[PDB]
Amino acid sequence: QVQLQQSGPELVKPGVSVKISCKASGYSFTSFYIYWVKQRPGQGLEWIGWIFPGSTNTKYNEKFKGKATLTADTSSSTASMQLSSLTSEDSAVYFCARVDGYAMDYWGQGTSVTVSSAKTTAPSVYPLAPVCGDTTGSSVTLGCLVKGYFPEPVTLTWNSGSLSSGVHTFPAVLQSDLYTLSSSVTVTSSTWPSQSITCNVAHPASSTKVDKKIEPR
Amino acid sequence: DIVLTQSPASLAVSLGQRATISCRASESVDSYGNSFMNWYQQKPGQPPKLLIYRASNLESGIPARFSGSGSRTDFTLTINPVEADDVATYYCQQSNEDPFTFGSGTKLEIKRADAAPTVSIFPPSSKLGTSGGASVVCFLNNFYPKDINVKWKIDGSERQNGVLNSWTDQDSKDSTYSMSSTLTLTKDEYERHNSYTCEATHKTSTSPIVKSFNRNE
Repeated sequence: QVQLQQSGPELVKPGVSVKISCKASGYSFTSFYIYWVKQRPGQGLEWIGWIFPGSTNTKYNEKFKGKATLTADTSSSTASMQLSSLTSEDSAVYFCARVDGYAMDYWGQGTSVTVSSAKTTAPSVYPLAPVCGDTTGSSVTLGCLVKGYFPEPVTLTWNSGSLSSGVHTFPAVLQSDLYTLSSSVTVTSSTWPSQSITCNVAHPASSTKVDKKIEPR
Repeated sequence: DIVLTQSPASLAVSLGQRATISCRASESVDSYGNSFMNWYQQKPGQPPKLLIYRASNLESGIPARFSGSGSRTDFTLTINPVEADDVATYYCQQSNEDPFTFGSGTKLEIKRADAAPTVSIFPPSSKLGTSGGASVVCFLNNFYPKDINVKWKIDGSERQNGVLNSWTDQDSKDSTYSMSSTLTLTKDEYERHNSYTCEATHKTSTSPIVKSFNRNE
């Protein structure tokens, strides 16, 4: 089972280098090429360079030559990319891809790097119960508000992941150097508030795991 | 280095119909004998998935309905028939020489029957008041098409300052859109006024769906 496991999200200050790791499992690490691809948010794909885990052999894109350096450790079977002095135009999603000539077969999740020079802030979770008044019926919706956090992302979960079918998770939009994001779950009136529906919110930078039960107001 | 352009930039195709995607090249990638053109499918939040390599040869696990063709500079990808889970941005990449370049992007979207949004208004939580904030949330779930405008009204008068909007990507099953709007206000501004209405105009009906709540309860 061929897999590529990339590291988590990254928040960096301008003028600081960063290493991005890509763990490979399910195949012989030293026999296949590994290509690296950059993705500017809301834009296309950019090839950065390839690395052959066997021995020191790399070819880079001329646009990335003096910025990206590729290394691979054979013992840990991990491909690593260092990006020197990150700017505003470097805040992107970086991918690692396994290539068997001449197409990229397997991919990693992609590490979201944001630069970004702001302070890391704690998220605030708020439960959204239906409008005041003892029920309405048929099928009622529930919401979860995550107000004022930095940086991306926030993983939203409902009841640990059991009721994840009628869920609308909304992409985060930046306002005054702060991110805001919401999620809504639509369920039948028979299963609420008879069945306890909880909001699970996780944030990596602040290291906060706030769990809030939605109770009628 | 080798410019790859994709036409059209965006196409709308009904469920079960044929979609044509072109990929023009600035240099002949088919050099040496065979075409070195690859095709990818990328859903939002996910890495690109290889569909067809060398214009003709499909990757194992990819259905036969995904068909690619072309030689020299002109290349085409077709999906027949299309399904609900085909909502993605498709890319063509080239090997050959010399720094590897991706295409230009062509977003696929599905046309279906027009749907009316189920509007749900949510008052600020009791924990928001303690922190000093007041955010009124309004969810518009499962509607078609994407074109929709949300207008906030406080005590009969429109408010445009502090409105945060976010639109979701097309559903992988329903092929519908969803939107959320929030009035980022303070506790001081919230307690002065009483009525808060969430209004949305759509192509489905001339009358706007108005969902409102009173603080008086």
